[PDB]
Amino acid sequence: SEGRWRVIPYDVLPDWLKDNDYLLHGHRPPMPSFRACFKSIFRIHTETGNIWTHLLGFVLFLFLGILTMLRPNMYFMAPLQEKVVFGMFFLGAVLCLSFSWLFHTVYCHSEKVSRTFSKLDYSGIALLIMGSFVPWLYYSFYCSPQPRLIYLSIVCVLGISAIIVAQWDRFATPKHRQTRAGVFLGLGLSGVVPTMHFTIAEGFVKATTVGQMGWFFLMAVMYITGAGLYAARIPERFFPGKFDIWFQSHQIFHVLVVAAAFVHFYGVSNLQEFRYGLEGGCTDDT
Amino acid sequence: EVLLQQSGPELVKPGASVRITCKASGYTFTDFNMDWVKQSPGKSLEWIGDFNPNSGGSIYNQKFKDKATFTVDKSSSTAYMELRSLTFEDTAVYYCARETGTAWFAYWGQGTLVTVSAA
Amino acid sequence: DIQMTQSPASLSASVGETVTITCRASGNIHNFLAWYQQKQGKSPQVLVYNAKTLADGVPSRFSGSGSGTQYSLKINSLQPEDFGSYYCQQFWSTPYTFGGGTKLEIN
Ligand SMILES: [Zn+2]
Repeated sequence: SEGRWRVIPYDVLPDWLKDNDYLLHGHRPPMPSFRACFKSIFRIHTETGNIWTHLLGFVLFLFLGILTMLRPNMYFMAPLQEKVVFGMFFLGAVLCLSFSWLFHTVYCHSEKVSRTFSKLDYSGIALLIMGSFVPWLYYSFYCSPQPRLIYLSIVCVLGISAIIVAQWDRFATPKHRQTRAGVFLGLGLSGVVPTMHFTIAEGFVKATTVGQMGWFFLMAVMYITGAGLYAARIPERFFPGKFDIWFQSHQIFHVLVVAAAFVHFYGVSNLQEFRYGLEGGCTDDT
Repeated sequence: EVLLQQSGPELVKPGASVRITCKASGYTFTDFNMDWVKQSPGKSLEWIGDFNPNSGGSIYNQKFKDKATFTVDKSSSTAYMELRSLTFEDTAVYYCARETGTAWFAYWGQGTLVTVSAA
Repeated sequence: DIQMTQSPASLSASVGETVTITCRASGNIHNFLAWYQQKQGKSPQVLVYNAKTLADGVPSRFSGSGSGTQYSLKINSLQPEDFGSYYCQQFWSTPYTFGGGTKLEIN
C-alpha cells in the first residue's frame, strides 16, 4: 500500500511535464521514485502505450538480433565482416528502443531524470539511423570499397556529432538549437547521395524492385510520415481529449519506427540474397 | 483558485456524534483524493485517512478506525467526515486537505474546532 | 507506520539569517516528503513537496533537500512573517505521518 498515486489533468502538471497540450486528462503525477515509475508500466496512463510499444519492439529486435547472430557461418560469404555489419544495425535498434521505453517510464520521476533520459532518447534515435545505414551501405557498395568507406565515414561523423550535440549541456540556448537541428539534418539527408549513387551506378529498373530500393523508399516515406504525425500531433490535434490513453501521435510514431526498422531489415535481407545468388563481377562475360 | 470551506465550530457533550463539512470549489471534484487531519491543541498533526471520491473509497488510520467515517456529496461537490462516540481526547481542530497526484496537500480548509465538555 | 522525527523542537534567528530544519524517517520514504508552514491559529500552508520541489507561489528562500531517510528544509534571508510551526510529512507508506513540528521565532 505504498507509492499510491492517481492520474491528474494537464492543468496541474509542472512545466517539465507539459509537453503536449492536446492530452487533457490521465497524466502521471511527479513521483521521485524509480520503483513507482517502473511499477506504473502495468498501469493505464498517457504513457502506457508509448512504453509497451517499444518494450515489445525491443524484445522483438533483440530476438531477431541474437537469432541472426546465431545463423551458421555457412550461409554468409564473409561471415565476420557481414555479422559485425549486421551487429551494428541490431545494436543501434536495441539501444534506441531501450532508451525510448526507459525514458517514457522514468518520464514522471523528476526534472533532471527526465532531462537525462530525454537526451538518451535522442541519442538512441541517432544510433538507430547509423545502425540502419551500416548494412545498407555494405550490401549496396559491396563491390566498390572506396565509396563504401567514404559514405560510412560521413554517416559515422554526422552520427557521432548528432549524439554529442544532444548530450552536453550549455547548448540548450535558443541560438544553438539551430545547429542541433543542423547536425541531425546532415545525418538524415546523408542517405540521399548514396541512394542516387546506387541508382545511377546500376540500372534504375533493376534497382527499383530487384534492387529493393522501393522498400528503402517505403521505409523513408514511413519515417517522414511518422515525423509529420509527431510534429502535427494528430489524431489528438483534431479530437482533443479523445486519444489521451490510446492512439496518440506518439504511439503511432513508435509503431512506425518499429515497422520502418523491420522493413529496413527485410529490404536489406533481400539485398543480401540477391547479392549472394547473383551479381559480383565487373567486366568479364566469357 | 481552489477553495475548501469547512463548517463552523462545534461544542458537544461526551458521547455525541458530530459531522464536519468540506465544500470544494475551483476544480473538478472527482479529480483528486481528499484527506482529513486532526490537530489536538498544542500538538502536531495526525492523518485520519483519505477518501477517493471517484470510487467513493476510503483508507483510515488505525488510530481512528471506529471514530472517523468519510462520506461524499458529488452533486454539491462536498466531502463530509463524521466523528461518533466523542471523548475528551477528540477535542481538536479538524482539517480537510486536498491532494494532487500523490498525498501532499496544497489546499487546506480553514479548520473546524470540535470541543467536548459536559455541562 | 513510519515515524518522522523532526529537529529541533524550536529555534530562533534574526531577519536575514539562515536556518535549517532536519527530518529523519524510521524507514525509506523514497523522496515522498512535504514541508508545511503553519502560523498561529491559521491552517498549514505547503512549502515544499517531493523532497525538493518548491511549491507554486512559495518564496525562493525555502528549499528542500535530502533523500532516503534524511531530509532538510533550509530558509535563506529570514523574514518577519516566517515565524510559526513548521511540519514535515511522509506520503510514501500508509498511514501517512507527520513530524513533531518545529517552532520558529524571529528576533
Ligand atoms: Zn518516444
